This record gives sequence, C-alpha cells and structure tokens, in this order.
Amino acid sequence: FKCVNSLKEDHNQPLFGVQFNWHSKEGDPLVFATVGSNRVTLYECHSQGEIRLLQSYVDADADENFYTCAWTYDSNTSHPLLAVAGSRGIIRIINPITMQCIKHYVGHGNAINELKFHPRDPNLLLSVSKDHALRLWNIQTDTLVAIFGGVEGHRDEVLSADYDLLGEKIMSCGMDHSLKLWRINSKRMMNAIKESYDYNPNKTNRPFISQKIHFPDFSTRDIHRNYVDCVRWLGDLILSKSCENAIVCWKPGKMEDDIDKIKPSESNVTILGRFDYSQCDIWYMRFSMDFWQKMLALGNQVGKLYVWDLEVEDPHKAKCTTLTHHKCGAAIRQTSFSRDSSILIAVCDDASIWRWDR
Ligand SMILES: CN(C)[C@H]1CN([C@H]2CCc3cccc(F)c32)C[C@@H]1c1cn(C)c2ccccc12
Repeated sequence: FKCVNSLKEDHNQPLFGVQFNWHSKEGDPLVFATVGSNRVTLYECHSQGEIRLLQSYVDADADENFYTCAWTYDSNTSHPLLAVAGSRGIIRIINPITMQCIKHYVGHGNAINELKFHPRDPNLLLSVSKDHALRLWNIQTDTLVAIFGGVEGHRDEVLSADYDLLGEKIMSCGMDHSLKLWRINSKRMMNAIKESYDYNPNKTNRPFISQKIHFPDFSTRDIHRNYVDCVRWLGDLILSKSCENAIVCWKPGKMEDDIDKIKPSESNVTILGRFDYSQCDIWYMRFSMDFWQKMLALGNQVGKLYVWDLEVEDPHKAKCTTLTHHKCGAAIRQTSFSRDSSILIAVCDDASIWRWDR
C-alpha cells in the first residue's frame, strides 16, 4: 500500500465512520461514505489518487452527530441504500444518488453507536445503542423485529456488534466489558422474521409485536478489562478489542467446543492469539476487514495504520505490516477496504481522509 491522496472535511469534527459500498455496480467507480459532525458524504475513487467529492446529506438538527453508517440495497430495485445514525437515536435510510432521506426509524431515541446489515438479507438492520439494547429492524416492512436487552443483556452502552457468516447469530460488546452472543436462528427468531415480512399495517388492525430477547446464548467478561469497542466474527472465532493495545482472537468454550453446542451457562473461553500494537489506548477505535476476510486493519491515535494478513494456517500466525505518512498524525477512528481490497481509506479526528492504494 502507498498513500496516494488525502483531504479534510470543512466541519473539522471527528469522522467516526467510513464504509465503501460493496454493492457498487460493475463498471461504476468505487464509492465510500464518511460520517461525522451532522453529515454523511459520498466520494468516488478515481485514477492518480483522485478522491472525487459527490454530495452530502446534512441533518436538519445542527446538534445531531452521526456515529455510524452501513450500506445495503433495495431488495426490489437493486439500487444501493445507505443507513446512518448517531447521537439523536434516529436511523435514516438515505438514497445515495440524490442524498434524500427516504425514511427514518426511532426506537426509544437514545444514541446509536453502530449499524450492521445482515449478510444474507439486505432488509435486516441491526442497531446497537447507548440505552444498553440491540434492535433488529426489517426495513422492507418498517418493523421492529426484536429488542435484545434485559438485565442479563448489556448493562452499559453497546458499542459494536457483528453477524456471523450466515447471519444465524450476533456477537455484541460494550462498556460493561462484556461480549454477548445472541442466536437469531432459533425457532422464535426465525418465526419473528417471517412474521415481520407478512406485516402490512394497511391490511390489519394489530400493531407488529417485537420480540423481547432477554437472555444471551453466551456471555463473557474474561477477554478484555475495559470498554469493548469493536467485534467481528472470523468464521466460528471472534476478533475483539478494547483500549489495551490488543485485538484478541478467541472462541467461547474450550478448544474443541463447537460454537453451536455452546450452552448459555458456558464459563470458559479459549484464546487463539492476540495482535498487539502501539498508541491505541483511547476509547472508541474500530478495526475493519476486507470482503473476503483475508486482511484486518486498525488505525491508532497518532495516525499509524496496522494491517494484518490473516491468510495463514492459524490466527496467531497473522503477518503485520504498518503504514505511516509524515502528514497523517490524527487519531484514525475507522478504516474501510474496497471490495477488491485495492484501496484502504482511513478517517480521522481532525476530519481528514487518507487513501492508500495497492
Ligand atoms: C460511547 N460514545 C460516547 C461514543 C461512541 N462513539 C462511536 C463512534 C466512534 C466509535 C468507535 C467505536 C465504538 C463506538 F461506539 C464509537 C461515538 C461517541 C462519541 C461522542 N463523542 C463526542 C466522541 C468523541 C470521541 C470518540 C467518540 C465519541
């Protein structure tokens, strides 16, 4: 990777999120979204390092602060869609062509820290909240499918979550130091999703009933000793980080325990490796993977990038490379690889954007 360009957004506030559109069409340029201040902005990547500015959505509320974005597509038309959310606790579904807000969702109106789309169903949107809960939405029928909470759920802000390969289960994490597993392939949850698709408020009298899921299928506080701010599945394994200069690769149970045989009472975890780095000991820093999960990237609080090659026989054998530029000195909150892994974008606390090409 070589640094080919940079720019800075005019608001001078942190860029909290960046996402390439992995649903961009054949023959079209690569496009990414950034979120920070009260805005979302789209850019196109072009030759000779060009980062072409397109158009923003700016929230009507000057005090909104967007924290997260995620791409999907319209399941009927195929056109890409962009979901954004943050401090106001309002999910906005944005038409990226025109930057129009198509529709919006409110749960209880508390800050949303992350959004994720289901890997198999483009209508299923997961939000994680300052109010300690996760929420699963069906953005086709505009229904709240389930709330994941209760006293056995998270006890402080939820900071991150991720679906596994097939979207059968979710791992969440947050300020309570815990990582929690929630199965969504239970008979109850499969039925709830089916019912959400059958719901049309114009054709019935009932409100749509959301599931209240009050018991995770696994929980641990044994991986990290501070706020857990990023989690991703790697097959049946988990990658997660806190502010302790480490991404830990771990699994529930003992070494030979099948993820799908793990009981809610499971008291053990197995550590398969740990990727250490430097100067990333502030809260709220995300790592990202490429589409194929061959590579892992994380920025630190002084503008350095770490990239791990995961194409090795066991997690602890990952090969690290580092990327620095003398002008890039601000904290990198998130990175995003293009779908083909040819471009890596980093976004920063000073509203700067850095493009690395290979
Ligand atoms: C808990 N919350 C106070 C945080 C969470 N953070 C989201 C976006 C980035 C991120 C990364 C990993 C987990 C995350 F949850 C988040 C937004 C919020 C925030 C509000 N300001 C004013 C901040 C200033 C600096 C850093 C974070 C913030």
